[PDB]
Amino acid sequence: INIQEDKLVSAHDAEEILRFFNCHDSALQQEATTLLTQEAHLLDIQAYRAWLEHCVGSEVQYQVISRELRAASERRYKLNEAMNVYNENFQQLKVRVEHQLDPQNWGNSPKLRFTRFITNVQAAMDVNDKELLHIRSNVILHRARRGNQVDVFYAAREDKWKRGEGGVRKLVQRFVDYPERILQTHNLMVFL
Amino acid sequence: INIQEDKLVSAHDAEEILRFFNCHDSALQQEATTLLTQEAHLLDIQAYRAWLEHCVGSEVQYQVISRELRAASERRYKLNEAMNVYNENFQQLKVRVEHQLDPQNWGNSPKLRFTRFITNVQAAMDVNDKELLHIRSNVILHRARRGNQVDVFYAAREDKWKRGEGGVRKLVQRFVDYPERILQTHNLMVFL
Amino acid sequence: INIQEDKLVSAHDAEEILRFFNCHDSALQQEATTLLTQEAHLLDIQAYRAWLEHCVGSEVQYQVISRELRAASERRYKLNEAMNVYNENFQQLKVRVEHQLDPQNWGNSPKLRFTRFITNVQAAMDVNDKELLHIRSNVILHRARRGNQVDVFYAAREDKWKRGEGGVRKLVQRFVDYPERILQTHNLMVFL
Amino acid sequence: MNYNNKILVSESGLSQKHLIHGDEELFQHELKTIFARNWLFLTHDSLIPAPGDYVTAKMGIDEVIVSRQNDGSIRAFLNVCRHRGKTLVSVEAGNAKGFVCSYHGWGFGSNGELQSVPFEKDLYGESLNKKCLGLKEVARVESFHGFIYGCFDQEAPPLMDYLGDAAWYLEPMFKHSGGLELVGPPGKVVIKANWKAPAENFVGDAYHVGWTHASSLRSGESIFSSLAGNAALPPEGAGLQMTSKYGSGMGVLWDGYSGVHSADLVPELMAFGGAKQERLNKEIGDVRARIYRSHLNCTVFPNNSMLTCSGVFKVWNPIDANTTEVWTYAIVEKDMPEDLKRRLADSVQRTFGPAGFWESDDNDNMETASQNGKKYQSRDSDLLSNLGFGEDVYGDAVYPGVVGKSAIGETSYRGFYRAYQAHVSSSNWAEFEHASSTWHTELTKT
Amino acid sequence: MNYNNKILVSESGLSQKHLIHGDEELFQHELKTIFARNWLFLTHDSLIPAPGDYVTAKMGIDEVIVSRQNDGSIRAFLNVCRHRGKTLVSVEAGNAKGFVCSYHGWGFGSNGELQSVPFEKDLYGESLNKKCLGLKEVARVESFHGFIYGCFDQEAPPLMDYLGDAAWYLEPMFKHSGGLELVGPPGKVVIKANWKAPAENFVGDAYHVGWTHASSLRSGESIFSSLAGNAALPPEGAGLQMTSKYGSGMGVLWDGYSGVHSADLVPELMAFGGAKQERLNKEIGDVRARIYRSHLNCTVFPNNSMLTCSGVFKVWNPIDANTTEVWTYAIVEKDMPEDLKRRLADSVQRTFGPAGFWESDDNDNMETASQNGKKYQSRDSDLLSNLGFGEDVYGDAVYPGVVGKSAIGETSYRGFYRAYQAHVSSSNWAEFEHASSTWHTELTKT
Amino acid sequence: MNYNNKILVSESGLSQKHLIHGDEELFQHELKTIFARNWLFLTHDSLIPAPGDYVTAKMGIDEVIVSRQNDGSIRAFLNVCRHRGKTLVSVEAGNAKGFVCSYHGWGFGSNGELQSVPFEKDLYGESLNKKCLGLKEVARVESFHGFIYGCFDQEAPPLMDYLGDAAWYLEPMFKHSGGLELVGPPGKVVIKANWKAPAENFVGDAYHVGWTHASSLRSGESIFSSLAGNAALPPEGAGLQMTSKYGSGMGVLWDGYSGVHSADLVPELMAFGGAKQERLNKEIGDVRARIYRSHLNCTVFPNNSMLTCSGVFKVWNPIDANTTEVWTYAIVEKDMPEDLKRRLADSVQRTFGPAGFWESDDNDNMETASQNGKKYQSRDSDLLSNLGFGEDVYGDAVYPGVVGKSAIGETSYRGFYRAYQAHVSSSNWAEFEHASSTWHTELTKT
Ligand SMILES: c1ccc2cc3ccccc3cc2c1
Ligand SMILES: c1ccc2cc3ccccc3cc2c1
Ligand SMILES: c1ccc2cc3ccccc3cc2c1
Ligand code: FES
Ligand code: FES
Ligand code: FES
Ligand SMILES: [Fe+3]
Ligand SMILES: [Fe+3]
Ligand SMILES: [Fe+3]
Repeated sequence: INIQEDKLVSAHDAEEILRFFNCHDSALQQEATTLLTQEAHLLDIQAYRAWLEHCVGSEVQYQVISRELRAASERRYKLNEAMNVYNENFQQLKVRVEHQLDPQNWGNSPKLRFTRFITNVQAAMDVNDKELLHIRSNVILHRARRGNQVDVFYAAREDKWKRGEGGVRKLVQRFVDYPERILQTHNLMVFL
Repeated sequence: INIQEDKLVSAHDAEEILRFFNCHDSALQQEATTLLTQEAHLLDIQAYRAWLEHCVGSEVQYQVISRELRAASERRYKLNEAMNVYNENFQQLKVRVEHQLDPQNWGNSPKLRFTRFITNVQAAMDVNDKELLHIRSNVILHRARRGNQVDVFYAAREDKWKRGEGGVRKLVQRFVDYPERILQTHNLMVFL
Repeated sequence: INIQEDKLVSAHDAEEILRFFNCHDSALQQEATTLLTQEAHLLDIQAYRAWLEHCVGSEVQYQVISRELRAASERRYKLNEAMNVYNENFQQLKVRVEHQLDPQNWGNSPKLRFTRFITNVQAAMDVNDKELLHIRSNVILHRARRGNQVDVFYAAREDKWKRGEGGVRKLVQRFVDYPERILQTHNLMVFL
Repeated sequence: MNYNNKILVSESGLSQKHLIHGDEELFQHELKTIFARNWLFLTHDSLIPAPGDYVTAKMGIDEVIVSRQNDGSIRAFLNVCRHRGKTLVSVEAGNAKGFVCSYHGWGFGSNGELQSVPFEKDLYGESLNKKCLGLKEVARVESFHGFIYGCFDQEAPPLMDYLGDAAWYLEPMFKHSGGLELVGPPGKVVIKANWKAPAENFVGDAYHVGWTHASSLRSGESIFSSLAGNAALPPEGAGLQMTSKYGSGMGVLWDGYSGVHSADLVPELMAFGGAKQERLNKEIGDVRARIYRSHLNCTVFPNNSMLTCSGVFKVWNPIDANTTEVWTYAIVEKDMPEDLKRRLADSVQRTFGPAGFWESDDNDNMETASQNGKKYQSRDSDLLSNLGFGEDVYGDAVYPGVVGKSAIGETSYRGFYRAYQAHVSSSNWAEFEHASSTWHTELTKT
Repeated sequence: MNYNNKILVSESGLSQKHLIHGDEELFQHELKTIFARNWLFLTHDSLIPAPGDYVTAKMGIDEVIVSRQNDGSIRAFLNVCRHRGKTLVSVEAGNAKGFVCSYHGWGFGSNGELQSVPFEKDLYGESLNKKCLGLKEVARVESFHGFIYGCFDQEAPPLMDYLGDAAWYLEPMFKHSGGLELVGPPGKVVIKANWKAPAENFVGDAYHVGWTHASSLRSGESIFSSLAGNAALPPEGAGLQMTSKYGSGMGVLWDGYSGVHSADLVPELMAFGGAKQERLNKEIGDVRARIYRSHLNCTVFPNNSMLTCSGVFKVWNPIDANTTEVWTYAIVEKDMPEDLKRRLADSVQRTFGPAGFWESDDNDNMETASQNGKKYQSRDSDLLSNLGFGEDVYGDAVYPGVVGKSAIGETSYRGFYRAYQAHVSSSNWAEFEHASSTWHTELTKT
Repeated sequence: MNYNNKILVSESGLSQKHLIHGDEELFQHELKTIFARNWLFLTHDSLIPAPGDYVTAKMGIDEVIVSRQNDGSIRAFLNVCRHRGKTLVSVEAGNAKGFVCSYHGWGFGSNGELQSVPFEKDLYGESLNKKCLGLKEVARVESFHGFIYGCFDQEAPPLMDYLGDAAWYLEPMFKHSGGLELVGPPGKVVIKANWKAPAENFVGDAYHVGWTHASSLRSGESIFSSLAGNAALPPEGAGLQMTSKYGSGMGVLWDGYSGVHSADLVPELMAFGGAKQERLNKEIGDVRARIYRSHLNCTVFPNNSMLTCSGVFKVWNPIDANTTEVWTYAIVEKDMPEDLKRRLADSVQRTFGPAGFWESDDNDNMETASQNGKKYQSRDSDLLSNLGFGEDVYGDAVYPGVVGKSAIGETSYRGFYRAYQAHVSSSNWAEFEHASSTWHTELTKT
């Protein structure tokens, strides 16, 4: 993409496009699809420990940002552009998982209901690290609780996955730039 | 999964996970995807008779439950845990189809509009019945009517499909545990 | 389908079903999936010029209708059944793209956020034109802006795609019959 | 609006202002004069049979905990902590000796008493008068053959008296059958209708069945299926209608024991009901044994409805003037075989549950009628309920209450709305009684 | 709020309290004093040309059925059953001799009469006075060259008189062109704006065009495109503004016959309009023939707007103070070739329809201006409409009404809001007339 | 409701009517008597350090632009165009010399002045008095050590006086530490709670921590973790509670400098705070140096809260009685290493941000307590805040304000609600003062 001509496109977004247009491997896309479907299934049934063990690498960065609304023409104001809703290493994810499983987590009774819809999967091996798989996918995440509370989350995920213990591919980075600035879902206490 | 460690996971959910992690066949997943996409297409265009003829086995159980909200720690109260929104044999589905097609079904004029989004397809042959295919998938179902009525349904489907008349695979069981306890969609008069 | 028996099915819908049931090619479905995922990615990052260059044929008809609500039994009243929300040739799409990119499009600051979910892809070559690919797919389109504005669009797309400059398959017709009669999304200013 | 003077329901219940289904100020006023004043359905013995069993229920817009006590009685309390007002119980059913608040950990007994306060000694010393800090208790809780109702107003009539002439019709099924069980959990669905729209429909509306339910009648198999599309009017003497002083009422469709159930259940049901009726003839007499196996569409004022024999049990829980949360249970006779009970329960939900195809027929009717009550040109318009007026009787030798001796009419609407108007214009039970001292005369005029 | 005394619009219409776009009590009051009182757009002859043809339309928040009678007239009725208030018609257009209610099957004629009641003989006998149970009829229904308006108030002026000085400007396009057709069905979109925000914008707002529509002007091809980004002010004598006693008003942009249409239609349109103007010079004179092919941005009070030549036809249907359902039709000249009509219709929707790129430019402007009227520090603030005040005239020898002889100003806002205030503070048409007996003097002060 | 007479808060602040969290009329009344009257948090110097820097902020339901002027001062204006009321700025932060309206292109300075009007000469001539058309300015804007607050009421006390006895507790961290920076941008999340629910919780609620946050305490690593599940009561002398005349108040937990931060930050923080405290002993004395590194849970009346040391900074922005938009920033000490600041900022959001696992524990508590205030049987019920009553002091030799010398109590609730009631029943600041002339006596009774 030429971002001087395509005026609305960020440098970051143009870089990510290039990665997938480049060298399509259908088998990789299918592997990525399996990986993500299985991850979503574990999360949906609230098998959080299994998710950590089977899907999350020890060196993970799990990050979801919220970007401040700024003028499209803005070029002077230069302070922190975003905050981290999540910016978790493995130990921090574990803390969150223990919080979910704690029997005195009162908000988890009656049990929550999650349903995830994963779409638009693309996969490409890193050019310079032959063992690093880039996977892009979008998620709709539906959380229902307490009779009439329903929250629906929408996001694009930029992941890096790499083979770990036992040759199992595990998530080593997830980056989400959350599209809604003001959350209308009570909180963002879901693993996107 | 160890459900003694993964405290939020039900025995049923752990069993279903095992089934798909076991023996992945990519061709089966692709067949399942076709099957479900075609089923959704027939339903979306309100070809209910075609759906019965082409997608639904004569021995079908079509079941959608609503589970009463109980304490995560509950261990004494033992009455009926759920009710059946749907629990239909073939003849009962046919009754529902005839109700949809009846020219004095006033609620069907002006004609409804359905759009289904099927995702997260997994497929695995049964271990003990070589001709029974387990298929899991999630659905978002959008129903629009009467200018400004819009209802969106979200669910995970646990299906069994088996080859029937003419070697065509047909639905022999669908089980849905509806995630929202109190429906905010006027009714659940949609085939999930 | 027999539309005399399946009373709710339109002639148009029955014709379109026939096209996909006929001759399934798995490789074509996978090509179609790639095509649409890439198109959605370009649109999501607001690379509108790239979308035109890479995805849209010079002979395109891009059409989204809204159909007036009429009685299922209606057989006398014969005036225009629908209006065109979109009915664009290439030049008209270009006008819309320039409007999006114009630095005095005040509604585009702060920058909008789009996320598209493409599902239910089916693909079939035209019977009589060997180079015309029919592709059907459904889209959920999430647009977020201005802190707390969130609009979600739902649609089935009937596309024709054909190889153009450089052998790249490009969209030559998109037809959408928008399922909601009265829009509750402020406008329909999104490329479905 | 001045509810003392405003004529919302015309004399003899012949009409009602359409605004009653849309006006939010009136809805707020109903919270006080209908819901806080009258008997409301909570649960059944079969759902909380053992000590410590509880469920949550709505009473108007309030939520209550309904709990089986150690001594076998049932007490109900506001589901609201006495400290800073947090909802105490977040589940629908369970078994417990008490309820602990998740905010600051205050612990209440199943009997509502404030039993523990964390670190009470160190924090409050002896200064917290726990005896005065029990959960706010529903003043009145009574049972009609296992069906448990509550009332916030200590001055209300006993439940039996409140049922008035309707009790006589319910007793063959509710008492002489050996008793009924409620099969839970209920379906729960929100509809965009005023609570009165389904309430009036169940109390009194046989007229709609052939036309509204044409498709369900035709498709669905059932005993009442000759009515589909108004193809046939029930014969004379096919039924009757009744109403009562405190607003409860019902239709009676003679012999329709299989009700809305599809032909897959018709033979079995008609056999079972007929057999029981044969035994009951000897005990309660032929007419009442026949009533047992006759289809009753009833509303227990204000917002609990049922179809006996069909086994449909409804609560129209109010949210606002155009929003109602519909709870749907199945009722079964205790002595039915368990397999029949299971199938009957499923059939109730199949027809009238969240995906109930019959129930779906009623949606637009209820929703649009309700929403139209907000529309400017309709607020002051008159909803008509005059069918059969001037042919009703009172004090009949066989059938008690204000009775129309025809299957199809608007008798029960008139009694429902006469009671409604008397409540809305009254400040307490004494005033309602004063406003109701000629209730049956008003209903049988001309 | 006391609407008799509250100054919501200042003298000469120079300003309005911002709360007018946000206050729900005022919205409710408008239902009575604006929407129930004034003429509202329903449909066009071209949409219900044959006997039995009907459409549904909103009139304020009420819904009506508008039906072509056997004798060629049009009658309109509330879309509400006279029995228990169910919405009668669930479709937008069709052809029928009558409408049957889906609740209890009551059948009404296309003429509103209650024609049948199921089993009337067996149920009602001779007691139902069907003659008194016809659908509630819109008192007044009149046509302006095929454009059909309704009014619930029998005391209203005839439609022609109500149009006042605006009719003279509309007639060349609406009458002398040979007549217009409305191309349906309309687009329908809900916006989060008060109905007055788009109404005021179309009646009177040329000032916004260059800045608000900068991107659409620049991208989109059109004749008025020199204005993009306020790059150029139209020349003196480029147009004028007018307003009238009953609140209708418009801008006139001389010669702009291709309107907002992209350059793909400009040559064809400018040829067609010029040719017709040449013939019309002989019939109606040069000035009025020029008006025919000049771009008029008009609001027919209260909530119907249009852009002639562009062919944009709007109804701003009110829902609440910050919600409006926008209906968008295309208007075409009957004698245009059919292919041009089709392309013109598509171009109207392309620019101003649900995905209208011009219309989209206006969204935030209308929505935020409306929502800000709810904000505490803005309720009592003054929206300004003083541009051109003290330069308007009345009784001009050529151009009738209160007229500003400049393309850009706020003349039409002042007349719109003078009429609005006179209605909101009046109980009936007589009082409005009394409040309006010096309307033009008030508008031309200083 | 008559707010002059209605007792919404009982004497000494011992209880409040539950309706205060649900009643929309009272919410509207708070817009006037709480939000338009009192000091509200806008931003920090660190977010608009340079000339032309601005942010948008809410003040009640109003939105303002807060802008750094050329002379180094800060001025704030309504984010509403003075022409037809469009929202001027659609972004959250930036740098500009002015703001142009997207409707008709009016240009306002960073100083609020109407600087340009498109084509002013041709359109308005010399008739537009731009000097009178500046943006509506927030009357009062003052700084507390870089933290910028606004007040619409010119009669308010200076911010310092308004902080009253709370300022003494804040100064060691806000002033003597070398100063704090606010790390933006904030998280923003809507919760279905009344703004008072989180406000009261932060001002005064140590009691809930062990039980509400049991899971976060247990999982999450932190210094205060002995409290999990009420396993342990803090020792005597673990802290204190204070409140003040104008309603601000806080808890003090001695020495808890690592606050809610997980063990990954505990060593580093406890080292950093201890080192600074050692230097501060010499400057401000041992008690105040200890306060610097003690955990303060504070609400600056009405709706700004914070946890010092934890670094949590909140704005509870009101939307309606059961809707609040929660803004969450991190506060850091300027002289901390940048890497620590970054990690501290992330940890604030990790615990108390949009996906803050601690914050999530509070959701149901706040939301249900608020929503229950709408429920009929609870409106007139009494929320209790009597813990520690009769043990508070005033005028202590060491710790100023009304003080409870215990870590856990309801002292700060009582002062918050005494101030709230005095405002709600008063028409202006003079009346509040008159209603508050014995404030501390009222709080220390018995
Ligand atoms: C009110 C609501 C539902 C009803 C359903 C019925 C089904 C069969 C026979 C009579 C009925 C009467 C009814 C009356
Ligand atoms: C109000 C609303 C839309 C308008 C659109 C216009 C387009 C071209 C030229 C003048 C216009 C005036 C307008 C006035
Ligand atoms: C109110 C709200 C949150 C709080 C959080 C705390 C965390 C650690 C120690 C004391 C706290 C007190 C608090 C009081
Ligand atoms: S609100 Fe229940 S213990 Fe405090
Ligand atoms: S409501 Fe229309 S026939 Fe009864
Ligand atoms: S509303 Fe801002 S310039 Fe007109
Ligand atoms: Fe019914
Ligand atoms: Fe415009
Ligand atoms: Fe907390």
